Amino acid sequence: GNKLFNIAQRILDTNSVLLTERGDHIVWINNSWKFNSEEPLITKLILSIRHQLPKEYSSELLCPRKRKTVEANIRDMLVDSVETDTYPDKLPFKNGVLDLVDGMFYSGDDAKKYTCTVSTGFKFDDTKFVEDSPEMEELMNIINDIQPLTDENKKNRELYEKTLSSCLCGATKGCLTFFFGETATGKSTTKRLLKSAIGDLFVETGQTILTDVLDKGPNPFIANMHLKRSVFCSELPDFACSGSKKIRSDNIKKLTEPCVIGRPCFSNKINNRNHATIIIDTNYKPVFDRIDNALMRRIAVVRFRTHFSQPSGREAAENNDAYDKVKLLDEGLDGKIQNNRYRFAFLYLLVKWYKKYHIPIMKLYPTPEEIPDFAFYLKIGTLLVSSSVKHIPLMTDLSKKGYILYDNVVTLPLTTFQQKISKYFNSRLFGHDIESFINRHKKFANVSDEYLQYIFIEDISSP
Amino acid sequence: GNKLFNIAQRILDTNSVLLTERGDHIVWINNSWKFNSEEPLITKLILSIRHQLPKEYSSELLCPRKRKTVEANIRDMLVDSVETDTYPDKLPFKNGVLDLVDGMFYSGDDAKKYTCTVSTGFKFDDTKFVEDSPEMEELMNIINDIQPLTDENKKNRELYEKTLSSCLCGATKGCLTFFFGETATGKSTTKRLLKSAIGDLFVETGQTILTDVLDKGPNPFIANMHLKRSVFCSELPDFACSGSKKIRSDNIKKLTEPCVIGRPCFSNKINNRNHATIIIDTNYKPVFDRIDNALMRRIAVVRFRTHFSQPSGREAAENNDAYDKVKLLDEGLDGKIQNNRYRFAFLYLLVKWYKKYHIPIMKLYPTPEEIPDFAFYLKIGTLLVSSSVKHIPLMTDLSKKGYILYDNVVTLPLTTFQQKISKYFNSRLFGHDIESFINRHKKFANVSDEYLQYIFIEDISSP
Ligand SMILES: Nc1ncnc2c1ncn2[C@@H]1O[C@H](COP(=O)(O)OP(=O)(O)NP(=O)(O)O)[C@@H](O)[C@H]1O
Ligand SMILES: Nc1ncnc2c1ncn2[C@@H]1O[C@H](COP(=O)(O)OP(=O)(O)NP(=O)(O)O)[C@@H](O)[C@H]1O
Ligand SMILES: [Mg+2]
Ligand SMILES: [Mg+2]
Repeated sequence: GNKLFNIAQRILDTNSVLLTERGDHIVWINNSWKFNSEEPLITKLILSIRHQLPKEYSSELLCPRKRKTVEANIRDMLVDSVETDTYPDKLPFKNGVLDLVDGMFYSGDDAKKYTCTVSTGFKFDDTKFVEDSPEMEELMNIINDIQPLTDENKKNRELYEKTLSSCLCGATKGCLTFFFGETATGKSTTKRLLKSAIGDLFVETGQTILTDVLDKGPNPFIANMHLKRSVFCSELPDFACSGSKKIRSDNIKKLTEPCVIGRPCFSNKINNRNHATIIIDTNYKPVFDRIDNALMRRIAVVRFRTHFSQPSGREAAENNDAYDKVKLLDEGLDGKIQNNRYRFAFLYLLVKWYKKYHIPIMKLYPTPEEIPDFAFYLKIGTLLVSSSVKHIPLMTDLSKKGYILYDNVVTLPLTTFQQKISKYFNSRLFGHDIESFINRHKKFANVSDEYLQYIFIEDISSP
Repeated sequence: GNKLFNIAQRILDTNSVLLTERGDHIVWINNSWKFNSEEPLITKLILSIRHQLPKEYSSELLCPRKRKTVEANIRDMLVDSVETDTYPDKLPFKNGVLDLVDGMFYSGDDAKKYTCTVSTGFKFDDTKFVEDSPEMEELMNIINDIQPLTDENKKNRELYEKTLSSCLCGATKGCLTFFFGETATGKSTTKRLLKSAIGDLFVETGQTILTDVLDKGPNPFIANMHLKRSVFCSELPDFACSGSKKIRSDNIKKLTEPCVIGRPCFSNKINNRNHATIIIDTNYKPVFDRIDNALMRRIAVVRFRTHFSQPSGREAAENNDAYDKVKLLDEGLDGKIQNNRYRFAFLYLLVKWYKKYHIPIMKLYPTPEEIPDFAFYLKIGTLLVSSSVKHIPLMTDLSKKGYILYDNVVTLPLTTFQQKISKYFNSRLFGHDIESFINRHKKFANVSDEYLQYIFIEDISSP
């Protein structure tokens, strides 16, 4: 017997309550998986689901005490945990799940299988998710004005589209992108459009995650990034002025891993799942404490070169090398965006771009040619090679050059290498990094008399 | 006769609820010892073990109030504590225990004897724990790519295999291992493979456990590594920048200890059992504040020297001496590893290596010669010998060599020692270390004090 135990068993047989690996219960209400840390929603689920039970059972669930008894039975019933958020190509809305590969929208038992514990926070509309509309035409004009379709902007616009499209995938991304451009160029407009499109999957944090350490004490700025599809940081503190802390390369490397280590206040959970595209919006180039290949593998840059100005400053801005086009500023555009006018138009654009750029594998690739800091470390790699075994027999002309054969390897001493490099670089501006490279790759081959085991490709190229 | 007291006694007779020396109740549900400080599982167990009881006793357990009464009876019954996690060669799975010495898998009462309060978190498949498989061929190819089977890499690969297989032991490990290499060499791939293989017996922490003081206040980052069999802190912040604290030698010595002192938020337990093997993957060699013989006994290094590159960067990779072999990157490997494809193939490989390298006592040995910092102190020991009475009958020819005598002890003056060491050292970089050596071994003799009672091996051999 025990009517209430029978009710709890019947409710548990529908798989509407689940226990997660973080020790919180997720309930299936209103075509969505919901959970709350301080107020569980099990009684909410019971009261909502009373309509699916026999008449003799439904009238019992109208009493809070009996609902609490059923909740206790269910809590005792749930023993084992389940894994959630395992499908990267599904976009969850408050009333269903959108398939990014097919385009089909699922609700009910079809959307139940994909245990997505996050959502955009608003309902999906099949009527406004169309390709042709005045909203779509306005949005296409705005996008084409922000990033023109000229041949000199093709790769940059493709990178723009790829970065914006990746904000739909629930997986780990391997690059950090920089939206760089001068004032009034559409960067914050793009950010607000994306926020309107993807809703609660979009989060904004501070420069602390880039500048300070991440373990330290409690860090809600890192703890809030759990399972978010897009993270935005803004207003990079230009480091030309003194007192500014440089960006940490280890922070960049840790923000790429699939698990980020950090904890909130009054909590012991120290591991967060990383599903986010991290975008930094700035008008100044970034500088890092140290530069290496690992850092150079994880940075991409998108440029904004269109200025929207009043007629007062049109002539002044038309004589600036920082802009490739000047347009007329729109006054009501920010309010129109705030009213979620282009939400579904931009969603349709994002899904189309996702299909376009998502061949069987979609990956983010770096652009190290856009950062002035990497210039020396790129030119050095273009001018020198490491002395391998395959250069031993040719040591005659190399000894004419100045190379010496020690320990059966060809090497180059201090001063000769210094002047050979100074012939290729500038001593006034490229000094500190030259000394840093010399100290980094220095090797004392014998007792004193240090040397580098590096050969210029020009010496072998031109005998 | 108090049916509920009889039920509580009958449940206690089956030995399914135990009290631990940490003051927590562990229950045996679904072939596993489980506990949760926030939500006790005693009522879950009471509901679970109800078909074993007689028919009249079973029906009484369908009420939460009666289950709570039985739980109160059990809590009053349990007075004495027991010891858990004692067997080091048993691997606990969610549905049993794998015997590492024999390979047998025990389920039920056979696995109940080993009070293993930790688990991998997933069930054990006997169909996938096989030698032949497409997954096994793919995994063998991947591992052979990451660590080549050449004789120039034989010892390094053996160290690799030993360190990985030591993650299955439930004992304490007295060595810290560094995974050192350049970018795109397979360190994170190895970390992800091990994480998928051993599941929940794996925690990733921050760099505070290496850089800061462990005691301080609360420290979840060190209270979370209790009975974990692998700790995988990552991305040291290239201490050569000098903008951050170096590694702490006392922190290393405390981490190679059977118990670690550290307290989480709330709670009152400050000692944590150390079953973990700590691995750190970095692009830079470690540097420590103080170097001594106690530190050199607890550090080993595995080096990664295979590059996985794009075709556009293949040539620049082939021209680098930091790599020994360049191969083509695979796009889908990250997703395949994330999908737990090689979960049991790697487990079989690890058990095979465990049986291989577990000569009845398995220990982790250090590799000091792999650390550039230890070079000075290492080859000082091959040059200098502490003075002893057996070197007394050489004073005449030693004075011809320049050695002085003081109270029947051979001694060399400060300037003489400096100028004789100058034959074996340079000045620019070794000055700090030579001053450190002189001041640390500065005894009292000759001119009042400040003389060194050491003898060079060269002058020992030469009469
Ligand atoms: N396509 C467009 N056509 C006309 N006006 C536009 C268009 N896009 C944006 N605007 C307007 O131009 C303004 C430019 O501001 P904003 O979008 O913030 O550029 P910004 O790069 O963020 N400036 P800043 O952040 O200081 O570097 C917007 O606030 C709009 O009012
Ligand atoms: N055997 C393999 N064959 C082909 N590709 C591989 C293989 N093993 C790993 N890869 C891929 O090659 C890349 C190497 O990355 P990763 O494993 O992170 O090396 P890494 O040393 O951690 N890079 P870094 O952290 O910057 O030093 C990844 O995209 C892997 O998926
Ligand atoms: Mg802005
Ligand atoms: Mg890595």
